[PDB]
Amino acid sequence: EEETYRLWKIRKTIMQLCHDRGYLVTQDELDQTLEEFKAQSPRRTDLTVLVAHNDDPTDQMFVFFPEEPKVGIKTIKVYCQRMQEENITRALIVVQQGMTPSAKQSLVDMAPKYILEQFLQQELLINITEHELVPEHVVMTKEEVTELLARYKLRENQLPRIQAGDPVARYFGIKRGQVVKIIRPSETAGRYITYRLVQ
Amino acid sequence: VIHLLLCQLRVLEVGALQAVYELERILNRFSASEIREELEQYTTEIVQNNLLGSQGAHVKNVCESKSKLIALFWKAHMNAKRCPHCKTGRSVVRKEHNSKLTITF
Amino acid sequence: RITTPYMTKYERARVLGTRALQIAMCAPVMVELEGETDPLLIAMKELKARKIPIIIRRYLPDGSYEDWGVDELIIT
DNA sequence: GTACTGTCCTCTGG
DNA sequence: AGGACAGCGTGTCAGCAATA
RNA sequence: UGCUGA
Repeated sequence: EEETYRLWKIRKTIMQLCHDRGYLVTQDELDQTLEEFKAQSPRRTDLTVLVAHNDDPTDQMFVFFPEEPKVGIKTIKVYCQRMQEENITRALIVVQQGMTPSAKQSLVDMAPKYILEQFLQQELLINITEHELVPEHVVMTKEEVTELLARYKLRENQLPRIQAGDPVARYFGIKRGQVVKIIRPSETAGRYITYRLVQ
Repeated sequence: VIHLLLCQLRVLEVGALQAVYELERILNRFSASEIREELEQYTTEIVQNNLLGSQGAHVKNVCESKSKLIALFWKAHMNAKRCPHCKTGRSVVRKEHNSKLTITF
Repeated sequence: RITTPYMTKYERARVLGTRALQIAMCAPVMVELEGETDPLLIAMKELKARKIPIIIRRYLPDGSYEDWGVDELIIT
């Protein structure tokens, strides 16, 4: 019954990850304890969640928990079919051992039609975003980046870079070309604000 | 690889830095003329809509990208290989100490 | 119009240097010198009286510039 | 001095 | 693709003799 | 290259 503890931690972390992306999540899911998780729900196909977005109610996300410890191209297709038929665009695949290396470039191959993304199970046992040293990241909107570049007379290159595989760019699901504001809690100035172009 | 790198260089010359990965993904998602026309449309659209940036291209983050691209090219795609069009075109140049290059039969 | 109103120390140094190199090349002194042979003392005397017709052209990191008057600049 | 880049070097994948 | 490896690197500060 | 000074 440690499998259930792992399932509960991963589900809580994914609920927090979905709330930080701006999806409609209730307080109970974010404050759900183990005794009630196991009360509700055992399997790995009824842990799949489907969440809606604050705006764009059609824009929803779908979280998978594949059974195969090493997901492959066929496993990816089997529920890319589910997504294509239910009419969703985004997904999130929590894998237990990894993805066979061809799969990673397949997930990338699926054009903005159906954009997927993978997360290891050991990466979700804790919320890195809740570490002391990790600042708060905020994906800037297309109209705030323009005002930033205009205030500092900048170009989008010539800005600090954040890797597209950064453990906190993968969590906040930030695509390439997006600028993220970062609020460092500084011992010197309190709440220093920086900006990083995702690339 | 030849055409991808050609287009990436064409876009770097003006500063466009998202065009690099955009071209690479356009390629992967996609004959020789077929590849060229798929990439050259996007690359010309970039170089046209994003000109006026030849003076704003001599910045770090634009030199690192070109450096990495050309270094990866010279490092990974210039090894001796059986020839595509004629299967037996490996006239192996193999250079001894400087001042010496030796082709075989 | 958006940069600091005061005169940085580097600006004071360069303005004094240039005014002194001008005075030394036989330029008219608008400060009524009183027996001093140093052009740098004369340049300081002029800076204190707010008589220096020079235009500090502050350059921003993208080429854009702002032209300030040495008179319209708070000397600390 | 050690640790880095580099340099292939060619071994199991379509 | 697991390596084996050959390959570049720097190194505070001024004088004198003397000799290539 | 052998010395020397901070």
